[PDB]
Amino acid sequence: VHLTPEEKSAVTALWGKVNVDEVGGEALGRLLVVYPWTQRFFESFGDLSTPDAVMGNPKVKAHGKKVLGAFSDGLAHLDNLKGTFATLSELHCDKLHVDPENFRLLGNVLVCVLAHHFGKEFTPPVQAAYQKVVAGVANALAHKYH
Amino acid sequence: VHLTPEEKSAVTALWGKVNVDEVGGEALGRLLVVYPWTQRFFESFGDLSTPDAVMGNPKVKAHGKKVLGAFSDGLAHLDNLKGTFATLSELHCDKLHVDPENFRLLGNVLVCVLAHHFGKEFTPPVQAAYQKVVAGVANALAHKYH
Amino acid sequence: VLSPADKTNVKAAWGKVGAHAGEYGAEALERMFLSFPTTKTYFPHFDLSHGSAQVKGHGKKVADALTNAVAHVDDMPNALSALSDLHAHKLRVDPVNFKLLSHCLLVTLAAHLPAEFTPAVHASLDKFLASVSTVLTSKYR
Amino acid sequence: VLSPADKTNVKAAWGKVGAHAGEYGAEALERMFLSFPTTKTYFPHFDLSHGSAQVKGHGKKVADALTNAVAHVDDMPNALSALSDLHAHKLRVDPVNFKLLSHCLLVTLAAHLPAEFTPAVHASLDKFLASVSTVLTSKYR
Ligand code: HEM
Ligand code: HEM
Ligand code: HEM
Ligand code: HEM
Repeated sequence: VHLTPEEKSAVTALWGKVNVDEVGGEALGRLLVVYPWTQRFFESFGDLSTPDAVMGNPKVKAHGKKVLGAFSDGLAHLDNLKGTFATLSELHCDKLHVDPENFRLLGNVLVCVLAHHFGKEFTPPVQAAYQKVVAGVANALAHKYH
Repeated sequence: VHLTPEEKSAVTALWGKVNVDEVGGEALGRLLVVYPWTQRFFESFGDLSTPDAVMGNPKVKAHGKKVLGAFSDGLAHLDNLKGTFATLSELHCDKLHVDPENFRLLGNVLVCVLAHHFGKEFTPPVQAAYQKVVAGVANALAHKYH
Repeated sequence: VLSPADKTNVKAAWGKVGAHAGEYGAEALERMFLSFPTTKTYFPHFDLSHGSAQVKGHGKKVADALTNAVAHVDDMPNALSALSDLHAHKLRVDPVNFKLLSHCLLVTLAAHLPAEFTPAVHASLDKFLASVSTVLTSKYR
Repeated sequence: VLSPADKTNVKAAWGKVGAHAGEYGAEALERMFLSFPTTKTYFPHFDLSHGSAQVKGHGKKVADALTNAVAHVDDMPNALSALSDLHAHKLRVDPVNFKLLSHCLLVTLAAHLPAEFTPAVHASLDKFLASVSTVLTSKYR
């Protein structure tokens, strides 16, 4: 993904401060509340009926951890997102049957959560770089769909 | 863009039979009727108040043929869409200020028109190949946007 | 909003289709699956090979719904209320896909009705399919 | 459709924005121009540089219009009528761009309202912005 070193060091800069244990659950949780239709993939996660039931749902929190862990690993390989995510791409498509549009929604939500946690330090320039990142990640996860 | 050699072939075979004058005028005229907001870029062409005025406007027709000309050249370069349309991308961004989202619209109109002309011959597999071409072209036209 | 000239255009157009609604329905589905493979994630249980029955059958169900919408054009939200219900609470298809199927319907119609698919008619049908989509996703949240 | 709960969330959140609106609006536009450069095609005459006086002044206008929709949340299509005509006949911005700016507004508000930006408020504000966008885009054709 065409990313300047300016873009790259800033992205990496900020990520150092991220509590993956928290941001992952916030991001997955907000996805399920803001775009309620995406709940069609997580019925087995139990009760998701009110905002609190979703945000505090332990399976939602555990699962968001896994999501962000894999994301972190993508930030470690920004020059090979496609290869880094190929088996996850095959899985989401062949086993889980997830519409790739869903990766873009999560990307955008994640950006709002970032903003929420860092305030002023989430500058427009820093946002612009994170938008390129979530777009690259979303594209890499969709690439093996056929 | 990843085109199959038989897809590359399906596209070339059909293009070989396109009447560029007719098809070009028809695609552009339809873009202007189906999506009236696109008219913002062609104020100088004249009266465009109605579908008939638009489809009969000789400058629209002449411009339709020129656009499809640039498109034809792109089919001779399917392995290098970016390089072929680099300067056309600079132009459409720096001097004309055209939002690339408009390229996708013209692409889809272009596909209905070919369907309209070739009928039974514009089969689902043939359509699938031309959908990739049109996206590829749209993406190359968008490349130098900054 | 659909104008009177739009409603006329869509009844006329849909009128010819006539008995061929079911087939054009199936054809649009096939074009969508091959042109936009991500749409297939919503149909993991169907055989999607060319001309197979599941697709045949669903093609008619889609067409009937539209025929229904054409005959109830001044009252779409009410005539489609249960379908909207079903999309919002059970199917949950991302809204972007509706444009993809809409386009494939337009292509299918252009291919089968060369005389009727004028630019004014093209315009009306597009607005109509967009209005239908709006209705089907109105209760998502 | 906005619900009673959404209206409440929206009024409370915009209430906390207050006299920072023109400023959040300008920040939203700046976020938009850097994250999605295609949007700059609609402002070729504006000096878009950070701190630009034209940009701040424009944020204010965007913000005031949002304030008027909050103030008339039960009569939005009519309170925004003049704005919807301007967009359809003059501005003619492509619908996809309204989502980009909405997203940037949400980011701007999350960046400034840590306590009010709960999952439920974010959900209502997102819905609200999608309805504003729909109104402003409703008379395009
Ligand atoms: C940043 C993008 C995403 C990443 C990196 C990601 C990563 C992962 C990982 C690591 C797993 C566990 C894999 C396994 O069980 O073997 C997973 C599972 C799953 N993902 Fe995603 N995911 C993403 C987005 C999405 C979204 C948008 C959806 C649907 C809305 C989704 C739906 C699922 C489902 C349904 C599972 C299995 C749940 C279960 O265990 O029952 N993923 N994802
Ligand atoms: C398939 C994608 C397109 C291609 C290949 C294409 C190609 C061209 C070409 C060859 C020219 C002539 C440039 C010159 O030598 O002066 C042109 C001009 C122009 N294009 Fe495009 N075009 C495309 C799509 C669009 C669309 C979608 C819009 C807006 C809806 C647009 C807006 C314009 C405008 C405003 C001009 C200048 C017209 C004038 O001279 O008055 N183009 N384009
Ligand atoms: C023009 C818009 C559409 C209309 C009018 C429409 C109509 C219908 C109808 C009438 C049904 C059967 C409802 C029943 O169970 O009685 C159905 C089912 C279904 N539709 Fe569509 N549909 C539309 C668009 C879409 C799109 C865009 C998708 C996704 C790409 C989609 C995916 C589905 C799925 C997954 C089912 C359930 C099939 C099954 O499991 O048997 N639909 N639709
Ligand atoms: C939240 C949705 C939006 C609202 C409420 C809004 C509101 C406004 C207002 C009040 C004006 C001043 C018009 C006047 O009265 O003279 C304006 C102008 C304008 N807007 Fe927006 N706008 C929105 C979205 C957009 C977006 C998505 C675009 C394109 C990216 C855009 C581009 C423009 C342009 C080009 C002008 C005219 C600039 C000039 O003065 O030359 N707007 N808008």
